[PDB]
Amino acid sequence: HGSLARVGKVRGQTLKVAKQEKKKKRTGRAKRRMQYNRRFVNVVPTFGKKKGPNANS
Amino acid sequence: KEWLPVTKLGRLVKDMKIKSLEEIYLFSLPIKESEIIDFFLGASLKDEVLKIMPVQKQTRAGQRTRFKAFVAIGDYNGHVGLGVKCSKEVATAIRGAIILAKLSIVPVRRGYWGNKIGKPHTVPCKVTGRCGSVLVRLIPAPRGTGIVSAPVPKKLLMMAGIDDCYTSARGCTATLGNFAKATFDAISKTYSYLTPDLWKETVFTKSPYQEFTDHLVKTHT
Amino acid sequence: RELVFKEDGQEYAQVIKMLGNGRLEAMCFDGVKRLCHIRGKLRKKVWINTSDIILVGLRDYQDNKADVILKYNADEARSLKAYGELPEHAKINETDTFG
Amino acid sequence: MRAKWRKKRMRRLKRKRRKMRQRSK
Amino acid sequence: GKCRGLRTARKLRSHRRDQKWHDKQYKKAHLGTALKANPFGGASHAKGIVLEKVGVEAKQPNSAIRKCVRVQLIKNGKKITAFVPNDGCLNFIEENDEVLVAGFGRKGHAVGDIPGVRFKVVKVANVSLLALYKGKKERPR
RNA sequence: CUUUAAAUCCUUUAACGAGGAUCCAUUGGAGGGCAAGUCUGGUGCCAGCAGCCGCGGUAAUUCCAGCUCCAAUAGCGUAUA
RNA sequence: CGGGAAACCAAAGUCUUUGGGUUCCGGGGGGAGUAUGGUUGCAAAGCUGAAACUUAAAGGAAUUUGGCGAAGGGCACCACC
Repeated sequence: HGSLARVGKVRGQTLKVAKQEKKKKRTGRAKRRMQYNRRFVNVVPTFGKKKGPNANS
Repeated sequence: KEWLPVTKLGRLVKDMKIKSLEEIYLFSLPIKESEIIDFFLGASLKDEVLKIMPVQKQTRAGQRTRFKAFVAIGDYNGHVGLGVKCSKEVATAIRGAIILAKLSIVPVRRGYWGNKIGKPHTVPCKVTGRCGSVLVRLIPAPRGTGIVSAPVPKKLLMMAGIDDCYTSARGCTATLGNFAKATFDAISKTYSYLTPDLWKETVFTKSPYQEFTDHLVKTHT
Repeated sequence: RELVFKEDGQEYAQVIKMLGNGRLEAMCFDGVKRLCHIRGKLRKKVWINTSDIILVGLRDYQDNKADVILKYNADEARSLKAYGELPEHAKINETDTFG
Repeated sequence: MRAKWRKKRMRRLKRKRRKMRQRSK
Repeated sequence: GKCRGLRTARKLRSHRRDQKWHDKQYKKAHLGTALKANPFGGASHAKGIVLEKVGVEAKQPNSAIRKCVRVQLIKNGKKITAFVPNDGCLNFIEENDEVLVAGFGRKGHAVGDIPGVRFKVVKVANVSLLALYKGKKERPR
């Protein structure tokens, strides 16, 4: 606890999780090429409702 | 999955002695079977759900809620419809709204902007629909303009086959039911406008009932 | 149930006059009159009466406003007075729930 | 309060204010 | 339109002039009282010196302690209160220090559940709060 | 080499000049308006988010961090007329 | 007939198919018919009439469970005589 007026407590007592070494994302023209391929090339005919691009069910 | 037509119009349609629904629209006959249209308009008749607005009626204990579903249907080179149904759950509300939308589809005519070359693309006149407080006005546009409007009359106008139009709405258009019924009234009032393009005195042909009544009395009671 | 104590910035106080608009002034045990505040967990669940022992939080940048944490009942206030966290001259005046 | 007696109260307050200003010469 | 005549233009112009004067948003920008009563003086940002760190409280539905600061201006000496925007930035501000003060974004009105505030702090001691939050700049001493 | 008062800048042109081509693309946001996780940990009407509705009460799709995704792109966010 | 958000209206109709003539008057709620100035009156008071500040609502029409120390009909020894 400490006090009700402790400033910045939740920023200061949360756990520190380090970053992850990830691959360089290509930016510019080929990113639009990847977006076009993933949207309008690899589409499969489904039924009902299409899940979102971040649908982590 | 079998059609048993209750009206004589459905039996005349099913026995394949009528040509199109255009004569049905010419004689202004009431249509009370939803899938006569499904017999006529095939895979070109597509529907999209507009809004599902939940309503509530308070009771002895708590509020009894119900869902009202709006859907618009129509082929992309002609007729267009709109149907409303409210029921307990969502699926039967959508099914009933689709049935009522197929039941009431109206024809459209399209005009030209200045030069009459090729196929028509725009509204022939300055039609106006009115329901509630929503005031929807449709104005002809030159070729290649596109439907510039709110999204709901935009999708209704691409569904209705009109390619180029100028719109100007007024009132509380946030209510989607009044907005959709007002633009449907604006579209449906297109044939109900006398222009000098059709001032010639019409010819009255025979009704389907009096010309196929021999078939009706030979088939049914 | 438990006996929570003070901390390095948390002290004790006694209510002097009940105040409106969800606030009160309480007499701290340092000679300083402090305008306290009712905690949002105490706005309807439990009530604070005049002349009761409560736990109060403080600000490290000003001493004009404060905030109440919890409230002590009669037996635990007497037990904490017997231990020595409270001064002996502080009159608890037998705050209790009547019948 | 209703508007009539509020207007009467504000009339009385205005009369007291006018008297105080005219006696504060 | 009511007065619809061929040589009726000064009547229409004068009537629309008085009815345009009889407004709120247009009248606020065409009278000097609103600009003089504004502590910014028609300016977008302003500077000031911190006097003390205060704590104000939220309204009826939500309950928290929104932490602000009392700043007196440079240009005129009016005394305002300003809300420190982000989490834990009250350590970055000490008394008698220069701050750059901007509005919330509702044109001199209170925003959210904080009563009586119209200003917020962007920079302190001529360095931004975002760089201090993200560990990108340090406070000089 | 060219330019120019003389340079510098651009263009031409020798020699060197990249593989995880570390020669590393940021700014906002992910409940609705409004494009995009009912993911995983920490606090528990406190800290804070939130232009507006509203979100936090010891299972937070809105806080604080990690992964993924979304909008524009050498640009993006905020305040005032 | 027609109009309107509806209650309703033969005018509150002939209005996105928007223009017969003409006067007064309102731009979310509070502050506030308030302060000051002028003016009128013996007086009480009348006419003209702000701003600072504060708020996301204040409002209009209508339908079912809400309660009436509202009315009209029926029922109960967990009501009464």
